[PDB]
Amino acid sequence: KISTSDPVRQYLHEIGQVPLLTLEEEVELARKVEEGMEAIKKLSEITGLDPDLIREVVRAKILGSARVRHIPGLKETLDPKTVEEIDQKLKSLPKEHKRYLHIAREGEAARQHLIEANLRLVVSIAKKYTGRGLSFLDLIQEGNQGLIRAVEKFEYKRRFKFSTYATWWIRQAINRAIADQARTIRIPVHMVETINKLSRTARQLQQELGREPTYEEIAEAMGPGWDAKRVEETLKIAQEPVSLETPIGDEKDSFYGDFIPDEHLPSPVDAATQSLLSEELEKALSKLSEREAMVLKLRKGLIDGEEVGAFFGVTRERIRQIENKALRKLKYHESRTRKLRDFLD
Amino acid sequence: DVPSKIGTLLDLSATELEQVLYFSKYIVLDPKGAILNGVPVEKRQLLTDEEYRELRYGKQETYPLPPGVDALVKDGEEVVKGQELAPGVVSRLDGVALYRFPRRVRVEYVKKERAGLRLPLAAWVEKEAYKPGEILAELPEPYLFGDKIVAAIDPEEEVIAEAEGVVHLHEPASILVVKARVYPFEDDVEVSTGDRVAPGDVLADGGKVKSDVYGRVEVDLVRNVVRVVESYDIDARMGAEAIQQLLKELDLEALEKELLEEMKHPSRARRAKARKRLEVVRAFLDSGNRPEWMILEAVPVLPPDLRPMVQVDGGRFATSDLNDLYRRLINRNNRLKKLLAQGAPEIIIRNEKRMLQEAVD
Ligand SMILES: [Mg+2]
Ligand SMILES: [Mg+2]
Ligand SMILES: [Mg+2]
Ligand SMILES: [Mg+2]
Ligand SMILES: [Mg+2]
Ligand SMILES: [Mg+2]
Ligand SMILES: [Mg+2]
Ligand SMILES: [Mg+2]
Ligand SMILES: [Mg+2]
Ligand SMILES: [Mg+2]
Ligand SMILES: [Mg+2]
Ligand SMILES: [Mg+2]
Ligand SMILES: [Mg+2]
Ligand SMILES: [Mg+2]
Ligand SMILES: [Mg+2]
Ligand SMILES: [Mg+2]
Ligand SMILES: [Mg+2]
Ligand SMILES: [Mg+2]
Ligand SMILES: [Mg+2]
Ligand SMILES: [Mg+2]
Ligand SMILES: [Mg+2]
Ligand SMILES: [Mg+2]
Ligand SMILES: [Mg+2]
Ligand SMILES: [Mg+2]
Ligand SMILES: [Mg+2]
Ligand SMILES: [Mg+2]
Ligand SMILES: [Mg+2]
Ligand SMILES: [Mg+2]
Ligand SMILES: [Mg+2]
Ligand SMILES: [Mg+2]
Ligand SMILES: [Mg+2]
Ligand SMILES: [Mg+2]
Ligand SMILES: [Mg+2]
Ligand SMILES: [Mg+2]
Ligand SMILES: [Mg+2]
Ligand SMILES: [Mg+2]
Ligand SMILES: [Mg+2]
Ligand SMILES: [Mg+2]
Ligand SMILES: [Mg+2]
Ligand SMILES: [Mg+2]
Ligand SMILES: [Mg+2]
Ligand SMILES: [Mg+2]
Ligand SMILES: [Mg+2]
Ligand SMILES: [Mg+2]
Ligand SMILES: [Mg+2]
Ligand SMILES: [Mg+2]
Ligand SMILES: [Mg+2]
Ligand SMILES: [Mg+2]
Ligand SMILES: [Mg+2]
Ligand SMILES: [Mg+2]
Ligand SMILES: [Mg+2]
Ligand SMILES: [Mg+2]
Ligand SMILES: [Mg+2]
Ligand SMILES: [Mg+2]
Ligand SMILES: [Mg+2]
Ligand SMILES: [Mg+2]
Ligand SMILES: [Mg+2]
Ligand SMILES: [Mg+2]
Ligand SMILES: [Mg+2]
Ligand SMILES: [Mg+2]
Ligand SMILES: [Mg+2]
Ligand SMILES: [Mg+2]
Ligand SMILES: [Mg+2]
Ligand SMILES: [Mg+2]
Ligand SMILES: [Mg+2]
Ligand SMILES: [Mg+2]
Ligand SMILES: [Mg+2]
Ligand SMILES: [Mg+2]
Ligand SMILES: [Mg+2]
Ligand SMILES: [Mg+2]
Ligand SMILES: [Mg+2]
Ligand SMILES: [Mg+2]
Ligand SMILES: [Mg+2]
Ligand SMILES: [Mg+2]
Ligand SMILES: [Mg+2]
Ligand SMILES: [Mg+2]
Ligand SMILES: [Mg+2]
Ligand SMILES: [Mg+2]
Ligand SMILES: [Mg+2]
Repeated sequence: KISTSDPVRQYLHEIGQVPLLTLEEEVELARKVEEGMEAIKKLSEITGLDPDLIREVVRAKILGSARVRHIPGLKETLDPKTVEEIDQKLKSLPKEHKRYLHIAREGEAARQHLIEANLRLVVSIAKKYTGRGLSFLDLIQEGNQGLIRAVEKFEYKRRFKFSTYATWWIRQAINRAIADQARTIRIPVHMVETINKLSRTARQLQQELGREPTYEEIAEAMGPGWDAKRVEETLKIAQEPVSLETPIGDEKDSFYGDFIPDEHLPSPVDAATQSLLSEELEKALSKLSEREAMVLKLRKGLIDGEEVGAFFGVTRERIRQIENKALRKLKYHESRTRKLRDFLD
Repeated sequence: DVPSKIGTLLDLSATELEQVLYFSKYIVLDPKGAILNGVPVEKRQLLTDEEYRELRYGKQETYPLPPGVDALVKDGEEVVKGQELAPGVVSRLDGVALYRFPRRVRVEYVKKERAGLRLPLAAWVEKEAYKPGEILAELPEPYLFGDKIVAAIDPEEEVIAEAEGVVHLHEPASILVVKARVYPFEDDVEVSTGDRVAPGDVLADGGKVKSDVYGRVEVDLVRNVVRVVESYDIDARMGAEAIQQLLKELDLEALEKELLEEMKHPSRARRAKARKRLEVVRAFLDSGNRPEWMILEAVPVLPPDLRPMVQVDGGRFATSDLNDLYRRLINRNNRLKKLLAQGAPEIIIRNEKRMLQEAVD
């Protein structure tokens, strides 16, 4: 049954059952989140265990069983024995550090609750970044991703409530995505705003001339280093890629694709060519002094394109010697029995 | 496909069951799930989020939060801490706070009328007790003729170095339908269940801990109150995951013989269904391949040159519409992974898995 509604209902349901109290509830979870951190750290300190490891084990025992560790991130950690052993030393921590364990867990849980209650916040925001080029579901999701990011750096010690805080973090994550995925071809953010700028400029330029401004106007209006070559180049990138599969001519079964020709593939004639060229050239390669004939033949046609560095040990004078005397003796007896003359190219 | 090749085989609501779990989150109790709904676990039946949610966290989650500062903040407090409030507990101030549910209660925050028997939150605020043993003297003038603060001096949830780190708000009276223990002991038959008097505490902390039939354990270091909620490991799953499991745990031979009986003996109805349900189990079981593959966790990707990216005129590029769909999938799937690792509130995971599903379609 058509997505959208169901998930809207889905969290609007859990929000509708649990919104966060303006202060109390928000501040509450927050304080539990930070202490969880302070805890995990101090834990890492007493156990010499990695905070990332402290954080994942507590997460398991609270969020899910071996199911969530195994299928998501492959079984690097022993689904049972590993995480268990870890939880063990947590128990062994006497009355002092044990306390933190209980803190870490509860904090982590607190975290979740904070996240859930503020999903409508994402929806309201994301609801305005609609017609950018992303699915509304995609827009909220990313925005959500931003909310979590917000939950990473919020300092409740600093009175201002989460509301305004998440706003930014979300919007950031949103725009990022918008510029990142909304195209069949990735383009840096700089070039994005640039195109906007150009676009915006064209609008003002579409305001009085009654002439869709020549690349001269746009170059001028935009500013500093803008030129015709520039504008022409930008707009050419702006344009979205059309469908290789599209109705053609008198809208019928004709599909755009069959219309585009090939270039790699050597259409039969070239195949024919390569045959003679190879066969004949090979017949001429065998009638030659190897030394400086193979050097240039291999340096030119076998690796890349260095007179001195072309011959093994014999210096440049013996190179230029056989290179220009064999190649000329080669070119002229071939002038006799004309086999290559007729430029195969 | 009309005869849902998966719904036919997996005797699930051929067309409706799937649609319900597959695309949304209407879980199907895969393996065990001890606790009841009023009847035993639904070995292969489905439930809704509401009934589901009403299983894992305990039978009830009520958070009636009082108004004002004195009124309802006094009726409940006198009967919330430890006082096992029975069903329909009639709190008595604003309106009639109705605690229509089970075992014990836990009140949240208090304002500034009277402070007594609470946690060490305000402990630091009024030095005397946290500093020395003056809490006894705290009782103003009657002491001449565990907590029991002054008649009324404090106000909100703060830290009193100086009135800076504060929080002036409400007083929630959330009833938690769970059984509270305070002095559990040690009986070595199975692995030490619960806790000890005060020293040893083997229980896992306030999250997920399995003791006896009850299965969740919250911890409050105030009094040795080991909160033990009751539901267990009700294996609840939705989406291809759940189905993937089911399809693997299937001995087709069995269902081949079962249907054999089901087919020839009972009346037309169920036996007719059985015949149409035997055909596929036969095909698979025959020369055919093994049925755990209808599940997709590895999407092949069609060749590149077959989904070209070509230069047209100037800056115009042209590609097969397929490529857009592919990115749809790729992104979601990526967002998924990030979304699981970064922590994971249920709603958002499913909401994506949904999208992800649609994308794969
Ligand atoms: Mg939603
Ligand atoms: Mg949902
Ligand atoms: Mg509502
Ligand atoms: Mg530290
Ligand atoms: Mg150490
Ligand atoms: Mg598994
Ligand atoms: Mg992993
Ligand atoms: Mg170890
Ligand atoms: Mg020891
Ligand atoms: Mg957390
Ligand atoms: Mg839109
Ligand atoms: Mg600060
Ligand atoms: Mg700021
Ligand atoms: Mg970023
Ligand atoms: Mg502007
Ligand atoms: Mg406009
Ligand atoms: Mg212009
Ligand atoms: Mg442009
Ligand atoms: Mg035509
Ligand atoms: Mg047509
Ligand atoms: Mg065609
Ligand atoms: Mg075209
Ligand atoms: Mg054709
Ligand atoms: Mg071509
Ligand atoms: Mg030709
Ligand atoms: Mg030739
Ligand atoms: Mg020689
Ligand atoms: Mg030579
Ligand atoms: Mg060369
Ligand atoms: Mg080169
Ligand atoms: Mg050289
Ligand atoms: Mg050399
Ligand atoms: Mg050399
Ligand atoms: Mg060499
Ligand atoms: Mg030499
Ligand atoms: Mg010559
Ligand atoms: Mg000669
Ligand atoms: Mg010649
Ligand atoms: Mg000859
Ligand atoms: Mg079909
Ligand atoms: Mg069925
Ligand atoms: Mg009932
Ligand atoms: Mg019932
Ligand atoms: Mg079953
Ligand atoms: Mg619970
Ligand atoms: Mg129950
Ligand atoms: Mg009354
Ligand atoms: Mg009860
Ligand atoms: Mg209060
Ligand atoms: Mg008080
Ligand atoms: Mg007390
Ligand atoms: Mg002192
Ligand atoms: Mg006296
Ligand atoms: Mg006296
Ligand atoms: Mg006396
Ligand atoms: Mg007396
Ligand atoms: Mg104070
Ligand atoms: Mg202080
Ligand atoms: Mg104040
Ligand atoms: Mg302060
Ligand atoms: Mg205020
Ligand atoms: Mg014994
Ligand atoms: Mg004790
Ligand atoms: Mg112990
Ligand atoms: Mg021991
Ligand atoms: Mg139990
Ligand atoms: Mg028990
Ligand atoms: Mg088996
Ligand atoms: Mg079966
Ligand atoms: Mg058998
Ligand atoms: Mg049988
Ligand atoms: Mg399968
Ligand atoms: Mg499948
Ligand atoms: Mg290409
Ligand atoms: Mg290309
Ligand atoms: Mg065109
Ligand atoms: Mg195509
Ligand atoms: Mg989180
Ligand atoms: Mg949740």
